[PDB]
Amino acid sequence: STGSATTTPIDSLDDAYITPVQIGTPAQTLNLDFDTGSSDLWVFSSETTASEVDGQTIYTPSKSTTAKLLSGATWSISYGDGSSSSGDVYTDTVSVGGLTVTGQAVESAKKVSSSFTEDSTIDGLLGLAFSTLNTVSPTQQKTFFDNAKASLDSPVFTADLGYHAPGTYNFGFIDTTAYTGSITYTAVSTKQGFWEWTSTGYAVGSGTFKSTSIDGIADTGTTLLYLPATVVSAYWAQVSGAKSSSSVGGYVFPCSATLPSFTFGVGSARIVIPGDYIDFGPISTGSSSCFGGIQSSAGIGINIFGDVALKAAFVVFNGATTPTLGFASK
Repeated sequence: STGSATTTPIDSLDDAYITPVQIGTPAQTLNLDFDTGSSDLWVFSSETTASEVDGQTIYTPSKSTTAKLLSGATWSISYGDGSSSSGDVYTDTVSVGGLTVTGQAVESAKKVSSSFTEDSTIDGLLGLAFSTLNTVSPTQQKTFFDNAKASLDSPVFTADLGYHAPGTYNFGFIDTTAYTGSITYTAVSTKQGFWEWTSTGYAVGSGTFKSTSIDGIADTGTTLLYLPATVVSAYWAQVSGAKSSSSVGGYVFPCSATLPSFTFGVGSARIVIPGDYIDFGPISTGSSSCFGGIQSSAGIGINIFGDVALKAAFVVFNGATTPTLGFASK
């Protein structure tokens, strides 16, 4: 089997991407944030505290003939940005782009933090990291991908995120029309539960490539590119007037700037992030200070190849017995 679903930016900055997902019988379609940095599929629901719901579409398990309470199971998750959610668990039929999993754990939110409430466009998350990170207790649950894997034509999924445009998540096949040149594959460590890999270095604009190992995660659920302070300083030093602002929470730059590109290495291959991808616009409405899309990972504890980086590539998440990651230009 295979699946193919379009993923769409939630706003004009590509702050996140939403993908329609069918849950239950008859189908209830919710727009979920596919997150290769976490491993819980959770939804706004009929159980979510009413004051914490503001415009989201909810899953109502009582209206699904295939929903079953997973008795005694609870979940609770905290994300890198400080947001969180928690609740109880149902199993139900879940379909993505024509690919169906029966018995998928659907984690129903009883509580969500303010950032989730405030984002009316995101109805929940669909985790695509390794199932060892799943938070369901006392019986840990599998991700949608882990459940689907044995049925897939090939044990892979691909992320093809757009810059200010829709893109695609495919399950079970590699669309050879969706990228240019060849795919370069690189080793993955699953030790921390992430799609963790080592970039071979970077360049700023038309500058020389610096060969240096950068361990990080491929994370579709993180907006920006978070890299070591040395790398990030080298980048922003090439932008007149750019500075790190503790009051704003990272690097800002004059909105009048033309940003240089940023290149990262994948083995001997190179992925180029155009300068425009690194512009996250005014820090507040009408400001002439703009927020940068490359930020320091210092104090996160891990480097994160988030959407800024991934959307410059066609990315293969290879879930074979020895997992790997592939990157191609597009």
